[PDB]
Amino acid sequence: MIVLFVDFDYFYAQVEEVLNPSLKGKPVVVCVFSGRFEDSGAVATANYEARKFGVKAGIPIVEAKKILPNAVYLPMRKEVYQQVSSRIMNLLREYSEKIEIASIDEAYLDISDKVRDYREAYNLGLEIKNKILEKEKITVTVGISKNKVFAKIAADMAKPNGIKVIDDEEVKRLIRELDIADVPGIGNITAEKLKKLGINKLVDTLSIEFDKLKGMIGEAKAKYLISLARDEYNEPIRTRVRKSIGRIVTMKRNSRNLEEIKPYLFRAIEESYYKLDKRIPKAIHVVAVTEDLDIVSRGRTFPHGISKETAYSESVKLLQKILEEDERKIRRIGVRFSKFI
DNA sequence: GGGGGAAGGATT
DNA sequence: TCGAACCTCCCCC
Ligand SMILES: Nc1nc2c(ncn2[C@H]2CC[C@@H](COP(=O)(O)OP(=O)(O)OP(=O)(O)O)O2)c(=O)[nH]1
Ligand SMILES: [Ca+2]
Ligand SMILES: [Mg+2]
Ligand SMILES: [Mg+2]
Ligand SMILES: [Mg+2]
Repeated sequence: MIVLFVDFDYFYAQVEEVLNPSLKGKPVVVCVFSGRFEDSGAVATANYEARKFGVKAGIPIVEAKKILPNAVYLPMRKEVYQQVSSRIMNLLREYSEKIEIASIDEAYLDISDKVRDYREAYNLGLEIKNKILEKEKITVTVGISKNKVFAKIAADMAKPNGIKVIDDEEVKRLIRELDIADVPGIGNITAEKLKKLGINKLVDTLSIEFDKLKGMIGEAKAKYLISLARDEYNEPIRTRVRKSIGRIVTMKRNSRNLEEIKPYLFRAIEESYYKLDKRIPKAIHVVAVTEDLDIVSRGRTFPHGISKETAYSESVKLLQKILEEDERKIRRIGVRFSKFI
């Protein structure tokens, strides 16, 4: 199987560049402003000029300003990036009917039936990169290998504006040499649990007792890591369908007062319903983020589709339930809809 | 013993 | 310090 993975470079910042070319060369920082104090919020993403100095996704806007006070700070315009993303995914469908759109800026293509070897795959990669640069003026990084996981790892190694092939021999080498923390799906918490069991490379999972591994990271992740270490990772490129849509907002101040939280909850429902564009959900979950950033949630599944009015009344009942069963103050409140018809 | 669904956790 | 979207206790057969 030959997999071709496409990851758009610094997507949100790059789209703003394409819409305002004078931004080119300048550190551009796309932010999510919450509405809680002057410059409260986080950096969603930044281009390379900004990342060179430490400004990256996740840090508070206030800290980014201390590092680069003269960078260009722009508010997130997700809807614009989503439209530009949908046009690039439509361009990728031309290269394969087996395509997996993993997020707004990532897609895997199974190109086994389009190329014979990695030399032909590498050329197809240049061709896709040229086609996207030509049509939308967006640079992307291409990763190629024998499965989705190594294709992504290749793209992580080659970004930005790159193209890399990790052949069978390199896959075998990485299984021995790659820090296991760089394997997709292994975040800080799992990486630390694995540094504790001694595991630091994929090959180390083959020699540890399975129940010891399973007991620490769970059955699916143990099986996943082992399958990769055995060079037996088999996951087909599958068409992905949006399974849930929702919106969670931060309130001006933390609260437990139902009538005070209500307008935020209702706005989240309004925004969520606009986004559902023709999908009718059968399940709704009210999601609260407590003052100490924990996530509490209550939901309900109906045997029928949920009308906006049923979403309004059921959400209050679910919010009341959250207030009843949890004593902490709520900071963020929202809703999530799923189980579409 | 193990489906299957609700809620919490981890990841990106 | 923001925020959108697969895996890990209990009812029930
Ligand atoms: N709002 C928000 N978005 C994030 C954060 N981290 C990443 N993102 C955005 C950037 C695009 C998208 C995909 O994220 P990935 O972590 O795969 O990173 P990436 O591909 O390097 O992102 P980019 O294209 O911006 O570099 O999610 C974050 O902390 N907050
Ligand atoms: Ca990207
Ligand atoms: Mg990405
Ligand atoms: Mg990037
Ligand atoms: Mg990691």
